[PDB]
Amino acid sequence: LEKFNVDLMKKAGKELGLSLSPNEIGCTIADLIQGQYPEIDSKLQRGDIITKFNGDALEGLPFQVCYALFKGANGKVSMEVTRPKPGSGGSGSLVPRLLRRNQYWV
Repeated sequence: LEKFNVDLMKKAGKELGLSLSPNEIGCTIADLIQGQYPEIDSKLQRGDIITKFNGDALEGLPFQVCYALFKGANGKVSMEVTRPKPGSGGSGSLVPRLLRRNQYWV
């Protein structure tokens, strides 16, 4: 299980383009809208889980809190994402046949 930090300038929910999902250790990135942020595009990906956010362990906490801080982010946002082994996200994927990027964006 790899883990790195993603820091980017946050302007109250916008280019963050990183659809989060309900996880036990944090929020599994269900998706991300590339082109929104450079760092994110070069940092976040599909199949990771944000277990840390601005020096705040998102492990054990619900998703409501994560969605809130991620949505209430504004002024440099450093999120430690965990990229576990492959397996989930290949046949069914977290994002169904909704739209281009129809996802839960913060």
